[PDB]
Amino acid sequence: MWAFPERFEGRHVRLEPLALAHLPAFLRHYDPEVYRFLSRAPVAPTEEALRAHLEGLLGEPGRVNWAILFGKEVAGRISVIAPEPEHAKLELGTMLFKPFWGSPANKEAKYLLLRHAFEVLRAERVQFKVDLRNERSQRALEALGAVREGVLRKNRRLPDGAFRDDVVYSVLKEEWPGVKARLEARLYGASGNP
Amino acid sequence: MWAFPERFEGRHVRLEPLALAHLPAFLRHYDPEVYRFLSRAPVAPTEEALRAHLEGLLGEPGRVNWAILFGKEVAGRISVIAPEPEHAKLELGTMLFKPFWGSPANKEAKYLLLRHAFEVLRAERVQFKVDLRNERSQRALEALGAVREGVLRKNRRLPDGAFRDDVVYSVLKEEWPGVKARLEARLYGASGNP
Repeated sequence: MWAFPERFEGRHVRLEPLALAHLPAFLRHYDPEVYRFLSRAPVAPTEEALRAHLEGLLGEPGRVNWAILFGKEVAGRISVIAPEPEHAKLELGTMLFKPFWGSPANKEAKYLLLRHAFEVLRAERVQFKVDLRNERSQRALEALGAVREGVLRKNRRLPDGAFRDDVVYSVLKEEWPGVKARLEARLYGASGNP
Repeated sequence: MWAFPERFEGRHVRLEPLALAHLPAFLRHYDPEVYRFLSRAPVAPTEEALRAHLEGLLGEPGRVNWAILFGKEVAGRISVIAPEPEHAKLELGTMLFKPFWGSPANKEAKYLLLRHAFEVLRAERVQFKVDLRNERSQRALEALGAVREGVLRKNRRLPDGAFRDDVVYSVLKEEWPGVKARLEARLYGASGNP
C-alpha cells in the first residue's frame, strides 16, 4: 500500500491527520452550503449529525484524510479516496469551511497532495469527482487544468431517494508539471502571494 | 443486498451460477483474443492460469457471475459487478468463447440480466466499462443503445506496467424500454429469430 506522510507544510497551510479532535472546528463552522454537494452530508445542523459525518470520513475503507490548518484554525479537510497502488491511481477531494472559501487553502492543500502523489508515489492518474450541480467546483477544476472526462449519469442516490450526476475530471502524470506550474503562479511569488 | 436468481431461461440460452465445475469449458476454448481486453486475463495458455482467472471472477467482492449455456455447451459468462443497491446501480459485463461470437448468446444474456435489474430490482443505472482498444464491444454497446459517457484515461494498469483507457457507457431506467425493444427485435420473432 502507499504510505503517506501524516503532515505536510506549505506556505499558507499545513496538513495533519484528520481526527475526532477536529470535530469542534466542524461544529464551529456549520453551513449547509459547504456540504450540499458532498456524499453523506450531515443530515441536520447538529453535533450528532456532524460527528456521524466525520466518523464516516475516517471510516470509509482506504480513505486517508488530513485536516487543513490555516494559521491557528482548521480550514477544512482534504481526502485521498480509493487509492489503488496496483493501478497507480487515486481520487482526491476537499471540503473547506465557508470563511475560507476564496483563500489560498484549497489550492495549496491540493498542490501538496498532487505533488506527493505524482512525484513521490508515482501515481499515473488522479481523479476528481463532483456533482454536476456543483458549478463552483467544476470551475475550480477547469482553472486547475484537470481534464473533464465525462458525466456519470445518476451515479449516486441521496437519502431522500433522488439521484445526482457526477462529473469526472483527471490529471495524468504527464500533465502534472503543467498543472503544478499554474498552481504555483497562483500560490507563490509576486504573482500568487504578493 | 439484492438477491438475484441462480437461473434464468431465455429462448436461445439459459444462465446458471458460474462455478469451478465450468472450468473444463474454459479449458476447451482458450483463445487469447477472448481475454485480451478483460481485466486479469489468464497469463498463459494453461489450466493453471485459467483456473486462477475463474477463481478471480468468483472471488471478487460483490461480483455475481453466471455461466451462459447455449444448448449443451457453456458459451461463456455474464457478470454483475459492484452492485450497489444503496445507489440503485451496478456494472454488467460478459465474455463469450470464440465459437459463440456472432451468436444470439451475448445479446440474450444481457437482455435477461438488464430486464431483471431494471424491472425487478429497480436499478436506475447499469454501467458498462470497456477498453478503449476493444472496438468490437464499443460497437455492440452503441448498437444496444447504451450512452457513451466518456473515457477514463489510464484507468487500469496491466501486469507488464502498461496503462489502458476505459470507455464508460450506461443505460438508465428511463432508457431501458427503448433498449429492450431493440434487443427483442434482434432476438425474437420473424425479425430476430427466423
